[PDB]
This record gives sequence, structure tokens and C-alpha cells, in this order.
Amino acid sequence: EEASSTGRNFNVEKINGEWHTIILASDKREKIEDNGNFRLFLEQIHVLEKSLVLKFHTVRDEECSELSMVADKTEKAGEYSVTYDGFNTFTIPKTDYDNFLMAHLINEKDGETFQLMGLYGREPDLSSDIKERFAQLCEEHGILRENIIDLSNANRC
Ligand SMILES: CCCCCCCCO
Repeated sequence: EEASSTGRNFNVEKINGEWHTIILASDKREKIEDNGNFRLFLEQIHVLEKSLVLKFHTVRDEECSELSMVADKTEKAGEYSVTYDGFNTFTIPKTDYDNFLMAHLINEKDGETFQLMGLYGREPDLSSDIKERFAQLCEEHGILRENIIDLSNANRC
């Protein structure tokens, strides 16, 4: 079964655990390029009562550094918010729990905004079919494929 965090049958506990950043996308490409603050390699999600603890690592000159964030449920079911390089809110428009998870995030900083979409997998890579389904979801949000970056060959330290 596949669900959306904003959907009725969403079971948040099933997204608990190991995850890896497979692809990142944004309508402001620089945010996810080599030294962008949003090029985050997810490692795990810990589901709590009213929040999610996210553990990522970033890379600089080939050196990895850890970083955690706490995303809190907002008043919309399926939506979370977190402060990180501005104010962010995000939902999970699609996940199948066992293989992939697709997130859509809105960042607001200095009075501006931008969209970020991420494809995460239980293993360090995903099938080309799942990657194509992710490209279609990006297109539904006005994000061009040239703004979609596959990081599956650079997500392990
Ligand atoms: C469950 C994780 C949602 C996506 C957060 C991505 C932030 C860095 O690109």
C-alpha cells in the first residue's frame, strides 16, 4: 500500500528507521548543489509522539559531518515544520513505507521561498521505475528534470 502523510490511512510509525537520500530536487537548484545547505543525506527518521527526529550528514571538501533536526507536527495533519536555514514546512505526498519516501518541502528565508523535493529509499539506491515516478511528481510541482539531482553515487561517507 502507498500513502500520503496528509491522507486518512497514513501510518506515521511505518516511516520510522533507516533511510537514504536518493534524489533531491528544487526550483532553486543552488540549494542542493555541491555546497548548498539543503544537500542533506538522510540517515534515519525517529518517529515520536508529535515530532520526527531527522538525522542527516552533510559533505564539505569530502568530509562528512552529522546533523539532527526535530520536525514538529503543525496544525495540518501530515505536515511538519522545522527551523533550518529559515523556516520550513513539509509533507510526504507519497511513500510505500518499505522502499521509498517522497517529501515536498517549502522553505522561507529572508522574505523569500523555494520548493525542495526529496526521494529517500530504505536501501542506498532505488529502481529506475521509482526514480521516474519521482520525476513525474516533481513535474506536478513545476520542477524541471534539469533541477533534479540523483545523489545515489554520493550518499555514503
Ligand atoms: C522526512 C524528510 C523530509 C525532507 C527533508 C529534507 C531537508 C534537506 O533537503
